[PDB]
Amino acid sequence: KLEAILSQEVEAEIQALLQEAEAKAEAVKREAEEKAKALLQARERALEAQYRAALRRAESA
Amino acid sequence: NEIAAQIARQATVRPKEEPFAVVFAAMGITQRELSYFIQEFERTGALSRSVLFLNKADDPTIERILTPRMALTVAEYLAFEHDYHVLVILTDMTNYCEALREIGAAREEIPGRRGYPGYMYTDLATIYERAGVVEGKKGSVTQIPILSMPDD
Repeated sequence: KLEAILSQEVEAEIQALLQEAEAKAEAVKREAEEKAKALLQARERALEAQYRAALRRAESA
Repeated sequence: NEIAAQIARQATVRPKEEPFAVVFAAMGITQRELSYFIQEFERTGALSRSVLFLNKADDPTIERILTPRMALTVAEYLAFEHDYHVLVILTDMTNYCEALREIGAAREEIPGRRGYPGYMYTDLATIYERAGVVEGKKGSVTQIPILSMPDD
């Protein structure tokens, strides 16, 4: 019967929204993980420089 | 002088079969500047591959005149007898000139333009002539002289 159609039409949009709102909750997690990697990959590299310099200095000394 | 000191710390001759050395000569500098240059060469380990000549403002004027000649002779020795690529950094040629000019008067010469010694260009030529590839082509003498504009 019609109306039960209208109620089978909402419980459908209200999964579309809940599908859209948990396909961003990953996108946030992806870009946050792809951030942290790069926020620690540059840091890894920095310590080498700050250490490559410090030991050379200590060789010369 | 910051640029001159930075080049002294950093300069190299990227893949050369020849060893590299720096000769750093400062003329008519303050005690503060001398202490700074010393500390810089010692701390960085730039001193290991450098000969440093420091002439103070209150050192004899004749010692200032001899400074660039001590520096160039050391460079030519290292380059020719040891086959090294040597980089010579001379600061400041204008201060060297102020001392050479200072004595020209006591020497009895008629002054030239701007009060300078009449011989300005043929003394200065004795310093700029001393550079280039050395015999054997294993070494060379390169110069980076600092020329400050008096009154800009």
